[PDB]
Order: sequence, then structure tokens, then C-alpha cells
Amino acid sequence: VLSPADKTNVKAAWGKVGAHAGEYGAEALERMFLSFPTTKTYFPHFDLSHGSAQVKGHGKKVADALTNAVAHVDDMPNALSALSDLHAHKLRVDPVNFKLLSHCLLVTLAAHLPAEFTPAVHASLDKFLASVSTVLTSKYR
Amino acid sequence: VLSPADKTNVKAAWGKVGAHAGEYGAEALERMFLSFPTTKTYFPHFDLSHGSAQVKGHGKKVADALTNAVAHVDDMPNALSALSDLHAHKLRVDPVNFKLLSHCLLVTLAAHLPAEFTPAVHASLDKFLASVSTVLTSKYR
Amino acid sequence: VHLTPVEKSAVTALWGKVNVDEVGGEALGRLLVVYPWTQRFFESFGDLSTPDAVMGNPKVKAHGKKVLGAFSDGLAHLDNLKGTFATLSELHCDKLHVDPENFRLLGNVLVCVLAHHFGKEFTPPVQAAYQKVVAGVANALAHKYH
Amino acid sequence: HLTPVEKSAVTALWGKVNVDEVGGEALGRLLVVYPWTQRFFESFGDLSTPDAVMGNPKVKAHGKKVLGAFSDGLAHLDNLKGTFATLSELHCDKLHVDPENFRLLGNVLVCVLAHHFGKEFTPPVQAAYQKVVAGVANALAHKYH
Ligand code: HEM
Ligand code: HEM
Ligand code: HEM
Ligand code: HEM
Repeated sequence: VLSPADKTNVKAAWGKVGAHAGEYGAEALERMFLSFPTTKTYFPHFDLSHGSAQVKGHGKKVADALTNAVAHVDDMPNALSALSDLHAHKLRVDPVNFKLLSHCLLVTLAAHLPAEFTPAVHASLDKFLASVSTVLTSKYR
Repeated sequence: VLSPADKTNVKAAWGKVGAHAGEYGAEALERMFLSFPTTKTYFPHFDLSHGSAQVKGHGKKVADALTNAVAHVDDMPNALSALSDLHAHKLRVDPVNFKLLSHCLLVTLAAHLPAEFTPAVHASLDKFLASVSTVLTSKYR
Repeated sequence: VHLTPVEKSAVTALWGKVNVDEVGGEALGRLLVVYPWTQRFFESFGDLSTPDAVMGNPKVKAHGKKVLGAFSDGLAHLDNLKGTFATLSELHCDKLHVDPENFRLLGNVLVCVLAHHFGKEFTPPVQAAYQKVVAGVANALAHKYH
Repeated sequence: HLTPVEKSAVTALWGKVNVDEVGGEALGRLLVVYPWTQRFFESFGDLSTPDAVMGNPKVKAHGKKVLGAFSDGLAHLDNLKGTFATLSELHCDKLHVDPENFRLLGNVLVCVLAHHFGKEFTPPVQAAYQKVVAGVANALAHKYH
């Protein structure tokens, strides 16, 4: 459950991501695929090689969904119902994999926005990504 | 993220608890303390002896606190604010302990309400207790 | 895991009453219903689309008997769960890549199923003993991860 | 465990870590991001705000001991269960720290490493470090096995 401070930390940090959201999404993927190879079984049809165009494009889609979640942080289950259907009903992703991706996203953000990634903001982003993960892995339809 | 039907199941199931609120909460407690002894470290000021009048009484408020949560299911952050303060802010209960009490509540329900403890209801109650758990273990205030 | 003698006796007497043709299938069915991502490991089981589908699914029932039998072997080999599950540890860990939290989930679903079947006879001391067992079994299943 | 190239990239990087800061930042971040872990440090003092935690000298002091413990596992990458057997007994038998928290701290340390080294903390480097922290988490949980 996000506090008031949490929600303004996330929106301001995500602001600072700017036009690099897609870059950061793709790097988080790559990091997750290299650090946690089991996660690759969810994309058997992806070219996963280093610098894969398919990974860069997917990264942009994840960034864009996260951006939408930031915009709708107070009504995530309505805003994310399409994605919840995809990940919870169809793919049936194990929630451990969301923790892995969320971790790799925090690593990516820490590496690129060191000034933003204070301890308070780290905490807020962790809770944000855990909230997103809960929506996407819950069948509430 | 609780669905429509999950909310109906929880109300139907937990409603069938009734006057046994205190009894089931006490036994779930007893089950946690016996099966997972570390959980007792949060009750050093408690006589945990089998049949303790403290445990017995403690378990009644949890059933009632649960009942209150079932009563404000769609607004648990506000409705449980004070219990959040205690578990998250004051006590700093590690979230694993909530998974243990949750599991013991489910065990207690299955043992005392076999006809109602369908798989669907089982899943709904698991989610609801997970919902109550995250609200109680996070700082949003 | 170390069960006191009283716990072993209690555990063994309740287990002897278990319906070996259904409890395993109820435990697996509930795992697939309560934690839907586990269905991902059983696509070749056919209809898993509804709780009614899953519970009545013949392949989930048949496979539940095997799992139950695995727990039965463990109960007679408490002192060496590790070796007992040597074979299976490799299967789920190396070949199958099941996240070991799912081992804990199934054990706890089984405890729920035993409470479902036995009611007041599934007392807190009896649960405490079974929780030691299923943690013993889950640990040993996860040993090729240690 | 670590391929030759993996082994060499991790030890190059570890050489540059600031041993007087990183330890304290990872524990502080653990206590900030996962606040229930504060329950294990009631003797450490003020933990009431993020800035309070990261300023705590007992937090910083304590964080250096973990960093050195990690540096031990690196020097004994093949024999970790034993390197931490004492640590394991302390955390498991005496403190009863739920071992999920071991994984949490290792992933915070990885964040801290990313925070300090920027682009130098490449995905291949992180992948090697994730193997390390998992091994430390697993060796530290050995008494639970
Ligand atoms: C922050 C967490 C996540 C977000 C915001 C997210 C978002 C998205 C989005 C926007 C799509 C595009 C769906 C479409 O093309 O219409 C997608 C697809 C997909 N996602 Fe996720 N995802 C997340 C986590 C995960 C994780 C952890 C996994 C597995 C480890 C996963 C597996 C997939 C798969 C397999 C697809 C389908 C890919 C395809 O067929 O193109 N997602 N996701
Ligand atoms: C569904 C889960 C839970 C619910 C609904 C719940 C609800 C409550 C309620 C209503 C109270 C007392 C409120 C009052 O004083 O009026 C309470 C107190 C307390 N809870 Fe929980 N609780 C839950 C889980 C836990 C867990 C898992 C732990 C620790 C293992 C815990 C530890 C405590 C303690 C230590 C107290 C105060 C005891 C005292 O007054 O000395 N709670 N809880
Ligand atoms: C926790 C205790 C568990 C026990 C005692 C257990 C036991 C078994 C046993 C005895 C088999 C039969 C293998 C054979 O006959 O050679 C089996 C197969 C299998 N297990 Fe488990 N298992 C457990 C947990 C899990 C979990 C949690 C999952 C997935 C979420 C899983 C997935 C599978 C799969 C996919 C198979 C093979 C299915 C097939 O035939 O295609 N196991 N398990
Ligand atoms: C995950 C890797 C970890 C490592 C490598 C590690 C390492 C250490 C070391 C070296 C010490 C000092 C040993 C001594 O003073 O004799 C220590 C003590 C301690 N550890 Fe950890 N630790 C880890 C995780 C954790 C976690 C997650 C917690 C709690 C959430 C924790 C709680 C404690 C406490 C409470 C102490 C003693 C504190 C006091 O002086 O009051 N440890 N640990």
C-alpha cells in the first residue's frame, strides 16, 4: 500500500527517467535474463541474444505499461486489467519472476539515476513495483 | 486484488463463523504458536500456555479485527490504519509471520467448516488473508 | 526432521486413515486452484480452466496419488528424507526448475486437506507434527538447490 | 560456480568497493526498504527516518562486518557452507532470522553495487554477483537444511 510520500517519490523518479524508459526497460530485461536464466522460458519465441531487437521492443512495452501504472497509481487494478488478464490468466506467471524483474529494474535505475535513487526513493519504488506485480499476478476478473 | 466472487466467498465463509469468532481465532493462534514457535517471540508478555485466557481473548479481537476487515474489504487501508500502526510501525512484525497465521486460519476453517471450504472458497480466503496481511505489514501513514 | 515419539504415533495413526485414492488429488487440485501459476507445469493435463474442471480432472487425480505416495515414503524414512528424495530432488530442481517456494505451498495445501478430512481429530499438536513433516519433505525436495 | 571470466570480473570490481561506506549503505537500505528488519536492531538506536538510519553509527559500523563477511565468501567461493557455519548458527539457531531476509540483503547489496559503479555494473557482472549473493544466502541458511 503506497503512502502519500511513496506516490510522489515514484512520480518524480519516473519523471526523471524521461525518454530513456524504453532503454531502461530493455536493460532490466537483459539483466533479468542473464542473472536468472529460468525466466527465459517465458519467452521461447524471443530472440534473446545480446542487443536483440525483440528485447528492445518488449522493453519499451514494459516501460510504457509501468508509465501507465505511475499515471494511475491510485486505480491500478482498473488501469492494468488488460495486463492482469495476460499475465495471470493466460501466461500464469509465477510471482517470484516479478520479484526478479522488479529487482533488475531497481538495479537499472540505481545504475543510471544515482542522484534519484536515495534510500527513501528506493523504498518507494520497491513498493510501487511490488504493487504492480500484485495486480498483474492476481486474477480479479 | 480481490475479485467480485472472492468478496462474496469471504463474506459467506467468514459469515458462517459467527459466535465462534473467538473460538476459531484462539485455535488458529494456538495452531501458530505450536506449529511455528518463533511466532511466540511477539508475545513474551503473554501466557501462551494451552488454554490460556489471554490467548483466548486475544484470538477474539483478531476474529473481530478480521470481521472488521471483511466489513471494509474495499477500504482496508483506512479501516485497518490503527492495526497497521501497531504491526508495521510499532511491532515491526516480519511478513512471513502473517503467512503462518494465515495458513493456520485456513487450517482452522477447513477443520471446522468442511462443507464450505471448497477450493474456490479456499483460494478466496487465501487471497483475502494475503490482502489483510500486506495492509497490516506496510507503512502508508 | 525430529518428531518426538508421541508425534510419530499421532502422525502415523492419522495417515493410516487417509484415503490414498483421493487426498493426493485434492491437494494437487487445490494447489492448481489456489496458486494458478503452478498449472504452467501441467499443460499436458488438459482441462484446468475451472476449479470444477481441475478437481474432477482424471490426470490431476492420478498424479496426486503419486505425490501422496512420495509423502508416504517420506513418512517411513523421516531420518533420511534427503536420500529418500534424492531422485525427485534432481527432477524438480535440475530438469523441471520448480521454484522451491512451490514445495512449501504444496505441503501446506496438503495440511489444509488433512484438516479438511479429519476435523477436530486434526488437533494443533497433530498439525504441529505434520508441519514438521512437510517442511522436512519440502527441504529435501529443494536439496539440489543447496 | 563462476566461469574464469566471471571470477575475474567480480574480483576486479570488488577491489574498488569502498569498505567504509558500502557495508553501511546496504544495511541501512535493508532497514529502510524492509522496515520489519528494524525489529532485530532495537539496541542500535534511532531508526525512525531514512536519514536517521543511514546516519546511525551502529548501522555503519555493523555494515562493515557484513561487507567483510561477503569478502570472505569471495575468497572461499567453493566452500561457503563452512565459511558461514558459525554465522549460520548465530542467525539461524540463535536469532531466528527468516532466511528470505538473507536474500533481501544480498539483493540490496547488488543495488548498492549498481548505485556506486554506474554503467560499470554491467548485466554480465551483475549475473556473476547474483550467483555470489545466492551462495552466501544459501550458505547462511545451511543450518535450516
Ligand atoms: C513490471 C512488471 C511487468 C510489466 C509492467 C509487464 C508488462 C508487459 C507488457 C506491456 C506486455 C505486452 C503485452 C502485449 O504485447 O500486448 C507484456 C507481455 C509479456 N510479458 Fe510481461 N510485464 C511484467 C513482468 C513480466 C514477467 C516477470 C514476465 C516473465 C518472467 C513476463 C512475461 C511476459 C510475456 C511472456 C509476455 C508476452 C510476450 C509476447 O508474446 O510478446 N512479464 N508484459
Ligand atoms: C489477519 C491477521 C491479523 C489480524 C486481523 C490482527 C488483528 C489484530 C488486532 C485486532 C489486535 C488488537 C487490536 C486492539 O488492541 O484493539 C492485534 C494485536 C496484536 N497482533 Fe495482530 N493481527 C493479525 C496478525 C498478527 C500476527 C501474524 C502477529 C505476530 C505473529 C500479530 C501480533 C500482534 C500483537 C503482538 C498484538 C498485540 C498484543 C498485545 O496487545 O499485547 N498480529 N492484532
Ligand atoms: C512438495 C512436494 C512434492 C512432492 C512429494 C512431489 C512428488 C512428485 C512425484 C512422486 C512425481 C512423480 C515422478 C515420477 O513418477 O518419476 C512428481 C512429478 C512431477 N512434479 Fe512433483 N512433487 C512435489 C512438488 C511439486 C510442485 C510444487 C510442482 C509444481 C508446482 C511439481 C511438479 C511436478 C511435475 C510437473 C511432475 C511431472 C508431471 C508430468 O508427468 O509431466 N511437483 N512429483
Ligand atoms: C544476508 C547476509 C548476512 C550476512 C553476511 C550477515 C553477517 C553478519 C555478521 C558478520 C554479523 C556480526 C557477527 C558478530 O558480531 O559476531 C552479524 C550479526 C547480526 N546479524 Fe547479520 N548478516 C546477514 C543477514 C542478516 C539479516 C537479514 C538480519 C536481520 C534481518 C541479520 C541480523 C543480524 C543481527 C541482529 C546481528 C547482531 C546485531 C546486534 O549486534 O545486536 N543478519 N551478521
